[PDB]
This record gives sequence, structure tokens and C-alpha cells, in this order.
Amino acid sequence: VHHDGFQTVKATIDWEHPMFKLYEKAKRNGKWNPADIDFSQDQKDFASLTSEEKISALPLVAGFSAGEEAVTLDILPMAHALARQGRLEDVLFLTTFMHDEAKHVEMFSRWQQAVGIGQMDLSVFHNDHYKRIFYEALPEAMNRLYADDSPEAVIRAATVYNMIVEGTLAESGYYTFRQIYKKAGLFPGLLQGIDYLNMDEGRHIQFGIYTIQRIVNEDERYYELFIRYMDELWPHVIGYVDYLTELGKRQQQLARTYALEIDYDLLRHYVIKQFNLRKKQISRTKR
Amino acid sequence: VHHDGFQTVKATIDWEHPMFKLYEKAKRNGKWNPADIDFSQDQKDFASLTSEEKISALPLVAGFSAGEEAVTLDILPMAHALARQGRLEDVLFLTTFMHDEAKHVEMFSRWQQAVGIGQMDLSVFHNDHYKRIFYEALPEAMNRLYADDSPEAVIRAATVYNMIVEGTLAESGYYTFRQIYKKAGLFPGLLQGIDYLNMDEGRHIQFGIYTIQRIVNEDERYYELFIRYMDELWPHVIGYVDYLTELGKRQQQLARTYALEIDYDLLRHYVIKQFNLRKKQISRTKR
Ligand SMILES: CCCCCCCCCCCCCCCC(=O)O
Ligand SMILES: CCCCCCCCCCCCCCCC(=O)O
Ligand SMILES: [Fe+3]
Ligand SMILES: [Fe+3]
Ligand SMILES: [Mn+2]
Ligand SMILES: [Mn+2]
Ligand SMILES: [Mn+3]
Ligand SMILES: [Mn+3]
Repeated sequence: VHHDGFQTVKATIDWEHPMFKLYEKAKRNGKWNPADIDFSQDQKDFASLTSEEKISALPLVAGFSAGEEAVTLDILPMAHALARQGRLEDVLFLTTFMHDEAKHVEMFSRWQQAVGIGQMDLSVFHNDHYKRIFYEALPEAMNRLYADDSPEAVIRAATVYNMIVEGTLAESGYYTFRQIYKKAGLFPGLLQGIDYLNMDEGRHIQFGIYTIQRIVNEDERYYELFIRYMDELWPHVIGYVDYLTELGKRQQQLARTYALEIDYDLLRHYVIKQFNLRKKQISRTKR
Repeated sequence: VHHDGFQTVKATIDWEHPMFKLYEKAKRNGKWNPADIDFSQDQKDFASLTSEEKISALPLVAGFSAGEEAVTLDILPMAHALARQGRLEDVLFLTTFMHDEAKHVEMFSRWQQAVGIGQMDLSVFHNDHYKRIFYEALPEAMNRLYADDSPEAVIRAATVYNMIVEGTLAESGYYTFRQIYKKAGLFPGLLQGIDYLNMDEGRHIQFGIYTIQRIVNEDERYYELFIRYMDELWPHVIGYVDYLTELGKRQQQLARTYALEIDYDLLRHYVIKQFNLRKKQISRTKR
């Protein structure tokens, strides 16, 4: 459908827009290139491991690799819906968001290739709860925006994508990676990547907060929708976390070898902490 | 609609894909930031000019600023359609494409702000032919892909976007900018930007060639569609070029002041040359 005019011909970019400022920060802080990461020590580490230890790391990598790919594809409808609303600064920022995720897909896929498991099908570590979030609920909520960009729809899309998938699951996965392999001195390449991902993620979550809050600011009853949508997905969040925890407990050879007292109870509490603090970053009353 | 699986969980990125290689080149060659360009001399230049000279530059900037904004918005449906086809490497590359265009919008809008014309509405220099390409034909061809991603539709989208708007009009505009203001020693900031744009553009056009050719490679009769779609838009291309040429001739004070023998006949021939050579970059027979 036709353009009726262009903001940067009639006027200029709104230089003070929060999303323009986040876009600028993304350009400054987003120069890292996965192709520069040295994975040579990672290959050696992985080879040194026993088959039982080798397995221990793959479920987490399987969750991340599909997660990065899902969000790379499923962010597009948000960019479209905000473009159609004429929110040019949000779109400029979202171009940095989409490119970040592309790099994240690249980073895990390079690690898999390097350590020799590229040919292995890691879908076996996606249980029903994970599939429910990433194979279904995420793409349903985002694709909805193509035909329905109501405030309700935009809040639900930002909630599933930015507050749950990124704000709860990704954040807890970054924490878990450090708690386990950083301790062990294992996979330095991967951990360098994880640090870069976690830095990008900060901006992704801030987009989600900004988006949900500006809708809540119009009608304080959207706050209730936000809480309700968070709570609808919790059972799948913890159900995936529980499945990963059970696998961890059934395969403890890596932990013993590397003297890691892996506290699954503390990881679980971190997830619960993440979830609850994302709720608190949205104020029911106009902020 | 649901994801049935993820390529980087079942396998890896196809590292040898031409679009993965272009993505890698985009990361290496795409670090420039419009926010780093020093526009101070540009502000002084523009102020030094008479009102008659001031005007001389604005039609070209008006065409570019709206063009950059149009393509930033209108590339999204291509990314979607290729995502839905599972072409992961094309999508990774398209994230660099979208971010480039965002920077291009930013660059012209920063120049406008800096030289003091941000508040001026430059839509007056968009004639009917320009509107036909940028306000209508471009968004029609791209948006079509949301409901119709047939090879015919994809070829028409790549033809209007990559071969005409970028491959013919943008390329000729870059040439024109140099021919005129580089000669004059004017607007060094803007010309630094133009050089960066023109470097990005090379990859954008190569995506379009790759896309059209891989469809032509399946059925050599798509070649005819490509030629026909090129020829359908030519009258608007030259009709905009003629309008810009007429404005140039009616306002020659900048040319006289700066001793520029501006050859509008040579610019026009460059446009014709661009158009004809984009045709030649598509081979009817399997390449
Ligand atoms: C053992 C404790 C469980 C910790 C939680 C593990 C969550 C794994 C994360 C996989 C999905 C990652 C989502 C990517 C989001 C993004 O890239 O923006
Ligand atoms: C005086 C001779 C005429 C020369 C032709 C002028 C064309 C002006 C270009 C304006 C549209 C630019 C399109 C941007 C494409 C992109 O950013 O990929
Ligand atoms: Fe993210
Ligand atoms: Fe371009
Ligand atoms: Mn269950
Ligand atoms: Mn005419
Ligand atoms: Mn990510
Ligand atoms: Mn451009």
C-alpha cells in the first residue's frame, strides 16, 4: 500500500526519541563479529571430553541455537507493524535488533561446526514445553501483527519475545553458561560469544520494556494483560527448566570431572528471579 | 504459523552459500557510522551560498532522502518471503541490507539538520514520475510478497527495488553528486557519506542479481519477464531524470559561480547506460 509521504523529507528523524538513542548505542556497541572468535581451544576441549561429558553441554546449545533462529525470523512482523504505524525511530533500532540475532545464529552455528557436532541433530533436546514456546507461541504472537496491530497484540508480542524468551529464558541461559563452563575453564570461544550476546540482549529487553510501557501509559488496564500473558507462559518456562535440570542430574560426569558443585536449585531460583523482576520493570501507572 | 524445525539445530549454516559470503563481506565492509561524519564544513558551505545556489542542491537530496526511507520500509516483505521459504542465508544477509538503508536515512537526515533545512518540506521536488516509482510501484511490488511469493512476484520485486531504484536511479545519483559537488569542493561531509552509500549499494545490487538469476536459472522464460518489468518502469525513470534536468537548467547560478560546465546530456547518458548494463547482468541462459 502506498506511501503518503516521508518523515525525512517533510522533517527529520526525531533525534530525541528513546529508540533513536538505543539505535545509536547499538551501532557503537555492536561491532563484534562471530567470524573473529577463535574456537580452536573449544575444539580441543570438546574432543578431550568423554562421550558422557560431551552430551552434558548439548541441551543448552540446542535450546539457544533454535532460539536464536526463531527470533531472527520472528522479529520481522514487529518491524513491519511498527513501520506501518510510521514509527521510523523504532524501525531504525529494529534493524540493529535483527542483525544482532543474525550474528547470534551465526555464533552458535560456528561453534557447533568447530567442535564437530554440526552434522548432529540436536532437536532431541527440545521437549514439549520448549516446542510450545519456540515452535508455536512465539511465531503465533509475532505473525498476528501482520493482520492485528492493536495494543493488545503488540503487548502480547513484546511479552512473549522480549520479556519471556529474551528477558527470562535467554538471561538465565547466559547465567547458566557462566556458572558451569566459565568455572571449568572450558570453551573460551563460546563464552566470549555469550558475553557479546548478553550485551546485545540488554538492548533487546529495553525495546520490549519501552514498547509495553508506552502502551500501558495510554490505558493502565493493559498492565493486567501484561501480567496475565507473563503468567500464561510460566508453566512452559519452568517445564523446560525442569527438563533441563533433570538431564543435568542424570548426567553428572562433567560436574565430577571438573569439580563443579552445580546448584540446580540456584539456577531454578535465578529463572524465578528473572521472571519476577521483568514484571517489576513495567509500571502499572504512567512512567 | 509454526516452525517445523531449525536449520542450525538439525545442521548448520550453509557456509558456501553466495548470500552467506555476501553477509560476511557486509559485516567486514559495513562498520561506517553516519554519526561520525563531520558536517561542520557543510553547514558553512550551504550558508555561504545564495538562495538561488542553495536551491540547486535540494532536488537531488529530496529524491535520495525519500528513496532511502522507502527502501528501509519496503525491504521487509522480501526478508519475510525468503524467511518463509527457509532461505536462512538470504535472511542473514538481508539483516545487513536493512541496517545499511537505516544508516542511509540517518546520513541524509543528519546533513539536512546540519545545514539548516531540516524544517523545510522537500516533497515539492517529487514530481508525478518520482511518486509513481517510490510512493506506489515500489511498495506495491514488495508488499505483494506477503500474499504471493511466486517466482514472478519475486522477480518483479527484485527488479523494481534492486535493478531500477538502486541499480539505475541510486547509482546515477551517486555519479551526479560527484560530477557536480566534488568538482566544486562543496559539502565534503555529504560526499564522504555518498562514498559509503555507494559501497553498500554494490552488495544490495548483487543480492538483486543473485535473486533474479536463480529464478531465471529454473525457467529461461522468466528472463522475458525481467526485461518487460525493466521496460515498464523506464518511462518513469527518464521522466524523473528529465524533470531534474529541467530544474538544473532553469537554476544555473551554482554552476556559474563554481565554474561547473554541468553536462546534463552526459548525466542522461549515464542513466541510460546504467539501465542497459543492469539488463546485461542477467543471463537468459543458466549461469
Ligand atoms: C539449567 C537451568 C535452566 C536455564 C534456562 C535455559 C534457557 C535456554 C535458552 C534457549 C533460548 C534462547 C533464546 C534466545 C533469545 C535471543 O537470542 O534474543
Ligand atoms: C541530473 C541527472 C539525474 C540523476 C538521477 C537521480 C536519482 C536520484 C535518486 C533518488 C533515489 C535513491 C534511491 C535509494 C536506493 C537505496 O538507498 O538503496
Ligand atoms: Fe535478543
Ligand atoms: Fe540500497
Ligand atoms: Mn510437562
Ligand atoms: Mn511526464
Ligand atoms: Mn539472541
Ligand atoms: Mn540506500
